[PDB]
Amino acid sequence: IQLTQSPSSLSASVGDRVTITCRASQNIGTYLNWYQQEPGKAPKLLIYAASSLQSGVPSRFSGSGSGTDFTLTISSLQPEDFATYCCQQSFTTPLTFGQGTKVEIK
Amino acid sequence: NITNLCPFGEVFNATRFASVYAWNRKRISNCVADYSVLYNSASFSTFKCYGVSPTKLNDLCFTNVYADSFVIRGDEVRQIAPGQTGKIADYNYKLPDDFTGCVIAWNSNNLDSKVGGNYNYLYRLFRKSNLKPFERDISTEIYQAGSTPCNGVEGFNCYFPLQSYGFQPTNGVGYQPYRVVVLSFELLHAPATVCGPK
Amino acid sequence: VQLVESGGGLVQPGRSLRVSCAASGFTFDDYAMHWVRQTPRKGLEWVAGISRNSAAIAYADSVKGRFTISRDNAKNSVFLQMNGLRADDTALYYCVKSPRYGWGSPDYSFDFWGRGTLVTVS
Ligand SMILES: *[C@@H]1O[C@H](CO)[C@@H](O)[C@H](O)[C@H]1NC(C)=O
Repeated sequence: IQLTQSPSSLSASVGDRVTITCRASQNIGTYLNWYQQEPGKAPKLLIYAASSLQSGVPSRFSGSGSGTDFTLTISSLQPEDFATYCCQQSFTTPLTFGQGTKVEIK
Repeated sequence: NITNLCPFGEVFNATRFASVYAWNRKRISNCVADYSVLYNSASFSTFKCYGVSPTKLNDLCFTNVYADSFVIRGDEVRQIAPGQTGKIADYNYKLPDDFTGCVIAWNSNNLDSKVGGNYNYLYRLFRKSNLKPFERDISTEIYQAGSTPCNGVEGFNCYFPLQSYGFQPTNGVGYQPYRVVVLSFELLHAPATVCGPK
Repeated sequence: VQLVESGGGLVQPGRSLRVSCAASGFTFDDYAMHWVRQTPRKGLEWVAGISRNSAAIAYADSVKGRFTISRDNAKNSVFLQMNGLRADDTALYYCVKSPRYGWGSPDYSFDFWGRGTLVTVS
C-alpha cells in the first residue's frame, strides 16, 4: 500500500491559510491519522480518524477527508507549527506513512 | 398493624453484589415499606435523589418497586441521574428523562477493595451504540474497533467488553468502591399496593 | 507519562542485540505497545505492535520473523530481540504507547512517545 502527500515541502509565514493533502492508493475509509514532529523532541498525536482533533491542542487545526483523499487545514499559522507533518495508515496490519511535509518559514 | 415489612436488608446489608454490567434486578410487590428509617440512617453518603420528595414519599404508593443494586468507583456516583452521560452512565445503566423513583449510595471501603485487589468487578467500556433505558446487557460477545471482525479469535483488536476496576486499599477516596442502589417506582393501571405505616 | 529506553548503540554486523523499553504514568495492562524506526534525514517507518494481553502479533514485511517481541507485563515494559543485524537497521528507534478512545478507537493510534535510541550496524 502506497501513500502520498502534497506538497512534499513548503515555506510559509505567520497566519497563513495552510492546506496539505494526502492520497491513499486504495480506499481506506477515514481511519487515516495526522502526526507532527517538531525539531528536537518527541512527536505527539494531532488528528486521528481524520476527523478528531486532539485534546489540549489549539482549535486552529482542522482535518477532513474520506475515501482516499484527506486534508489538513490551518486557519492561522503560528511560529510553533513549522515542523514535519506526516500521514498514518490505520488499515490492514501492514501500515506505512507518507513522505511528509516539512513546514518552513517564508 | 403491618402484615410484613418490605424486605430491604438482603439488598442493603447484603453479602455480595454483582458487577455493574450484569446488574441485579429485584422486584417488589404487595407489601408495606419503611423508607423512613432509610432517611434516618446516617451511613448513606448520598441519599439525595430525584422525583418524589422523601418526606412525602410514604404517602403516594405504587404497584411495582424495582430495586437495582450495584457497586462502582465513588467519583462517578454522579453518573446516575436523568439526562447526564458517561462511561458507566451511558454504556451500563442509564435512566429515563423522567423518573418516579430515586437513588441511594454509600461507602464500603473496608468491606470491599481487598488488599491485594478484589478484581471481581467488571464494567463495559466498549459497545457498538448507545444504550436503551432499563435493559440488561448480559451479551458477552466480542466487540470490534472497526473494519475487522476478529471472528472469535479474542485478543488483538477483539477488545474484550469487560475491563476490571482494579481496586487497591490505598488508591484514594476518589476510587474507593461505593455501593449504589436505585428504587424505581412504577404506577401501572393495576391497583397500587406498596404503601405502609399509615 | 514517561518512557525510558536502553539496549541500542554501535554494534558489528552479524551479532544479536536486545532492546528494553519501560514506561510509567498509566495503567500498563492495556494500551498495546508499538515500535517505530526512523533512518536519519529520511522518512520514518513503523516496526511492530502486538496486543493487549500478549495476544496475536504482527511485524513489518521487510523484517518479519527475523526479530521478536516480548511484553513485560510485570515491570510494565517491553523487550525487542534483534537478530541478523543489517547496516540498513542503523536508525533511531522509538517505543510508542497507544490510546483507548476515539471514534473507531484503533490500537494502531500512536501517542505518548518516548525518546528513542541510536542503533548502528557497521
Ligand atoms: C445494615 O446493618 C446495620 C447493622 O445492624 C443496620 O443498622 C442497618 O439497618 C442495616 N441496613 C438495612 C437493614 O437496610
